[PDB]
Amino acid sequence: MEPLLLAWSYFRRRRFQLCADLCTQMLEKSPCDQAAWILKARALTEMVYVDEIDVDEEGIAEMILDENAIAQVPRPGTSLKGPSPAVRPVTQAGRPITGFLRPSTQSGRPGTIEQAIKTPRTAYTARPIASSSGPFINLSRLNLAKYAQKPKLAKALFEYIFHHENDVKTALDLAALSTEHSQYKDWWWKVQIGKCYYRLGLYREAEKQFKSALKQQEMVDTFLYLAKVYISLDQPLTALNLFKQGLDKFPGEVTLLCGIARIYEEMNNISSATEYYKEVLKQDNTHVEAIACIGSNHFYTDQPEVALRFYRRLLQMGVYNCQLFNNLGLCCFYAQQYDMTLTSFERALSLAENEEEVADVWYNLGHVAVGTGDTNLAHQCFRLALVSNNQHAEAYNNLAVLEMRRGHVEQAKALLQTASSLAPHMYEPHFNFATISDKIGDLQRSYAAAKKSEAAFPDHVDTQHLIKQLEQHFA
Amino acid sequence: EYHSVHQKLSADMADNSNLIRSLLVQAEDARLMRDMKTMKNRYKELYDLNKDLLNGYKIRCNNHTELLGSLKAVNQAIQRAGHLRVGKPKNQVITACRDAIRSNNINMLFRIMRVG
Repeated sequence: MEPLLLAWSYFRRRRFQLCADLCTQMLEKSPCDQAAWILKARALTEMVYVDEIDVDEEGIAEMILDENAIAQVPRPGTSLKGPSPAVRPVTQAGRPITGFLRPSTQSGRPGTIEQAIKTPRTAYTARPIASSSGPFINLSRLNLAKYAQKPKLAKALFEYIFHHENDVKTALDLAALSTEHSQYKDWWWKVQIGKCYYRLGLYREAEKQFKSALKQQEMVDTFLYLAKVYISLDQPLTALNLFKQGLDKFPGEVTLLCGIARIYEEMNNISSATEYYKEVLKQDNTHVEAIACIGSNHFYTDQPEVALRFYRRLLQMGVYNCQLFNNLGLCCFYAQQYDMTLTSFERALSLAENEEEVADVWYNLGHVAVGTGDTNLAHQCFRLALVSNNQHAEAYNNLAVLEMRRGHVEQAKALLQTASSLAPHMYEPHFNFATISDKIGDLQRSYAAAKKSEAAFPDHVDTQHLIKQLEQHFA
Repeated sequence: EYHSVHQKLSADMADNSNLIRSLLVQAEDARLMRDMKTMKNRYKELYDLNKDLLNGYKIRCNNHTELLGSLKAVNQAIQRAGHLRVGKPKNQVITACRDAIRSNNINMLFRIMRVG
């Protein structure tokens, strides 16, 4: 009823528009009221809040122009920098496609600025890469030396400056004055200064504050923060020891086990990431990350029924996506459940909020069709995948395979050239182009294509026989 | 105050270094498409940022050498206090002053340096 009370109760119920809407009134009515002031600050900063732990873009500049790893060429198995590409689709030379895209995924790194620019913008991150990773209150007007004295105001004000305005320097000024006001005895200000540092670039100066905050009071937050810091310095085996220390503190934490599994998958030894995702399951059993990862791994290691179970679980827990339903369709078809197969693809096509998701669903429908026979339906589905996403290399490759099945060799050659131009990291377009060339002749093009195939999937077999035959023809 | 000034300067220089790496990437991009107006503008901005960062380096280094002088003064003062007493009181006074400075209890530091 009353303004302040109704606004605060709107805040408790996570409205975040009404709260501010009543405080703006209550502030116009009285220029001297700090309760509604910091309440509107909280509402504004929480309409946009996103926890700093899972925000690890890094970007193109950090990837090359910033060197922090001590060892330049460390032993294979101690640095971050399964099914073969003949079964599991790939994204780079290696790095098979993963389940559960998270905005911290790097999934390989480019070598030079030119390569990173001249590639698709979303081939090394979940979002397109960036070079660098009225108003309620004007930051240049308030004296942070006076709000630092009042911690009740200072905490919400720092959260506002950091997560709403993204002013790391003024946030760090406020946090420094606040920490010196608390005589360096509250772990929260230490963690916040460490976050300011970590997104300023100073990792060691942030690891110092995170360690000093762990000494004050163990919290899952500081453990994950140190994990991020250590992963940024390219030190997996330090992060794993720190995670096992945290699990010694918190015996069954799910985020710590999930971080261990993420590190094991970045190092690409799935035989332990599955164990740790299974521990996460034994703890949560609704975890979307572990369920999706174990489901994908179960699907690609020729066990599609277990993957269908793992994805029906996510269906049972109210998850309603385009990805989930296309996955259910692939699993139902390949696990030989032909009644619930195509309705899942229909729900997928219904739920797709993009033009690339629609293209992927049409690609998978073409796979279903070509598994059924009737190559014309798959032809149409691949052409629609192209019509939806012009830069869809798998559709080009499959449509060229079907074209050469029909007989049109030049169409297949052009389409395979387009596919291999869009995705060089794939091996199928190169191998097919080399095969058709060798079939007609042109052993130079066959060599230039089979060598790129071997560069893409270096443990292939038919590529090796092709290269042997070619090098034999050259003498 | 030396600590605080160094912290603020390091923050600012980290900001400008991130800016400079972004501008390096942007200039390489503009040069890969032979767009010379934007490339030259990136190079001008890089020149200006390097000038500002060199000024910042000079002032930080200066404050940092002053900070080293102050730290050596403090440590040598603790040592001069301890060195005035023979035997077991020496390390007693040394550790007492170290604990009185880690807790910023300056008055206790001078109390233990005077009689303790």
